[PDB]
Amino acid sequence: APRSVDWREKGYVTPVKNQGQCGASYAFSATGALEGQMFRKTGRLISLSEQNLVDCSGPQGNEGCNGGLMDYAFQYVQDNGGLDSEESYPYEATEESCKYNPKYSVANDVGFVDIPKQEKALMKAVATVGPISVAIDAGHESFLFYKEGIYFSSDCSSSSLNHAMLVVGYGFISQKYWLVKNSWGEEWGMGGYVKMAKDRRNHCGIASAASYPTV
Amino acid sequence: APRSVDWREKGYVTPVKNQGQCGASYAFSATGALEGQMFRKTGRLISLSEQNLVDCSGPQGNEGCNGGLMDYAFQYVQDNGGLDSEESYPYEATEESCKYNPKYSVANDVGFVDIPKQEKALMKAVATVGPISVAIDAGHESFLFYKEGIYFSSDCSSSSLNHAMLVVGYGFISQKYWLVKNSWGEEWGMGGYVKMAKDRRNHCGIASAASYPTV
Amino acid sequence: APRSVDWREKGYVTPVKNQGQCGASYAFSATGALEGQMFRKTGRLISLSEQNLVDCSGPQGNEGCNGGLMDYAFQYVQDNGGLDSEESYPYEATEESCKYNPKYSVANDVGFVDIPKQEKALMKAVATVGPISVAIDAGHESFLFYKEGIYFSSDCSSSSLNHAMLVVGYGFISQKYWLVKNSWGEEWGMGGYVKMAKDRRNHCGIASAASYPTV
Amino acid sequence: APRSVDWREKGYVTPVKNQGQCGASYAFSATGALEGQMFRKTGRLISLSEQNLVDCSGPQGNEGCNGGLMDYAFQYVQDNGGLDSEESYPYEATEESCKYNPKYSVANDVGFVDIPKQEKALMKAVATVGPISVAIDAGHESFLFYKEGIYFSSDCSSSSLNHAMLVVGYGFISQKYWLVKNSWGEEWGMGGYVKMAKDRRNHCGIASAASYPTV
Repeated sequence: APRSVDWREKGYVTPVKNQGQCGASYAFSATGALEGQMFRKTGRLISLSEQNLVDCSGPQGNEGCNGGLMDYAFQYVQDNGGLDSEESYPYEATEESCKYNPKYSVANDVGFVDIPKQEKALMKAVATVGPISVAIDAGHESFLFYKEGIYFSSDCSSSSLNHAMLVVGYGFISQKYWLVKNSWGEEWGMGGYVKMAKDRRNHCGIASAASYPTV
Repeated sequence: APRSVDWREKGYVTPVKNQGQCGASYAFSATGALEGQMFRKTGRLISLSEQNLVDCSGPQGNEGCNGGLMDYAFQYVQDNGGLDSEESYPYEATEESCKYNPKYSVANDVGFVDIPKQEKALMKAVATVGPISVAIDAGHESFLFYKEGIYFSSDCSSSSLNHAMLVVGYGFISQKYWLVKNSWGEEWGMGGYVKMAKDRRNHCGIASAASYPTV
Repeated sequence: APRSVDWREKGYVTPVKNQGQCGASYAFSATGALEGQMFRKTGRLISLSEQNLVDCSGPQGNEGCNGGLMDYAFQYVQDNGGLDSEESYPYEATEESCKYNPKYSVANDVGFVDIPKQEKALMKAVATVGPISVAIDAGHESFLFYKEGIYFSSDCSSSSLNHAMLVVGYGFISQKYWLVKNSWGEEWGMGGYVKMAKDRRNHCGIASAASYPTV
Repeated sequence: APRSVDWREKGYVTPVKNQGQCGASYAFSATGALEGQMFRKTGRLISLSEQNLVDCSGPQGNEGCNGGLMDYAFQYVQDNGGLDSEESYPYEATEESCKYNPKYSVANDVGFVDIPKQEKALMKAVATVGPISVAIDAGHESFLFYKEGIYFSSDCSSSSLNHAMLVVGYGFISQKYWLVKNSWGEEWGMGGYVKMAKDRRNHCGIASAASYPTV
């Protein structure tokens, strides 16, 4: 297996987005994972609509700007038979009424897979599938002010997860890390990304809510 | 497949326990699931120690009386090679130092299975495996005062789960429900149990965090 | 959700006390709430020491007979690891040096919850938790001479609070009221209690500073 | 985390205002906090109307020029669906009839968060959110005549608060302080600001009534 993986280098990952003041990280994690799997299938990277998920995936269990689950987003896309492009259904950072239009659908899914709750299994998934949706404890100031290097907080919870993200790879330093895409804009962290401690007892719960869509 | 299932009738379920003021429902859900699977293997129902999990499963990610995940409890039992009986390691409803004694272990596990996030899948699991660990949104006054009949709240979340429980069966009235064991003592609800609305859009998130141990 | 609640009927509430000419209602409100939550936990109602709080909770922010906050009292008990019984540390209605003795501690707390500033939220807490610490505008002659019925003053402030009390329930007339324990002796009001107007625009600020301890 | 924070440097803070002889510091504190969070969302700093709050937030519990709570002000903006600009609804320093015009609304809020009563929690909120509404004991001559340096008064109360303000940052001297915006004009204190002793047992109650709006 590769010692280093970075799906950004292969065209699987859209630029970093910004959820603003709307608590819809689940939507950004879901579009990120779908973007990767759609690229794997078609060879075209097309940015997908988080607003479509915020406005429309309530029946599947999501709650607009008050949270949700990536798997519920994947289920919505399955149930709905599609998901609009970011371009066609841009992000407003507030819960609005569903305005899905099937003419502008550019993605689908048939199901989704939940990865077992081990960093060994997450690593396999990242190496062999593409970018993987995850949730972590992002509540600590140390995370909020993360700038560079490998993030480790002694106070990070693995049980109380509170923020969805997208693992786009992993590597090691000249000591291992996950390469993780956030949704707080390109200015936060390392161009919008964070290297999180890997194989240090499931630090911040990185491996505990991991999944991906099948397309 | 059976239209009605109640694992209490087969000897799989210990009497209702009471977690008191300690937020360790994850531990009660986990012992309940292990109690069922140990019975399935050995033909002996033995009550298991929640305190053992509260005190000892921090390395696996649990947080004493401040929450945890059933799967982390199952992982602890696997890593540890056992779990003490309730009788040997009684419940104190506060986080204490680990006092595990291997002499008094009466349970083990080899791993655990996470069930896909569908009520169809949960029903199959309940019918074919035994009692199943779940988490729900229990944070509504209506749930706290539930007495009888099939519980349904219009305000129940499927995304924000906050209370671990144990599904011990399902059925229908003369209209379907899950039969769910709580850990708030035998006085609450129907002898400590609640019938929760089944096949009504994954009500309260009943199917969203379901799993069981393999023994 | 019950239409009438009275925690006195369930053993949660000690007899009415009398703060005398010492301005320590915060201490009586705090011991009242802790008495309730300790009973919920242990099934034993034991009167707690206001003098302990008046003499010892200065570091947490209280000011003896010149005022304080219930939350500061809860914080003191948490920091201190205990609170003496009323019997061991009797009330003297004047500030003196701290004489806490851990041998005579009969209570503890792990933290405290501040309730949102709405009568809806307060009602839920009274129904589901136990007696709740509150502060009101009690600075009107009509309140001093309250004898019976539902108290309502057209000049009552919802913002400027000046007297701490304990909500021990709520009800309605054959019209709604909060049942509130004062600390002015059993001769004042209805055996030391007042029925205060409920769901009349947060009358006298009863929902504006409500909290309870976790034990 | 940053050792020094000053939100004035980032555009979150309007110039110092002057409440004059109207007891509406709650309104100035609330507009300050909303000004910051609206900037955080939109990138535009627009001065908001205190007079709008003085005249119109009575139903939520405020008392015009005789006091109120910032949370009641936030609740009004939520209930009302907006708040007028300072330019459109200028400050008169007396209680008048509500003249809200929705055409001139420039702000909204979805809710508000009450911060735990600890300086640790306040610091985190200032670092990670923006300017925070607070109330302090300002009723001492030493405060009225504060000119420069770190304010510490031996007789300050942490319990009896009597003046709302806005924490816009914190720092340390070559010894820690909160940077606090007042509403007594730019000639008072340090250009209308005071450095208040930080991490000295919640001096003057600065962490006791802290909150901010979500927009």
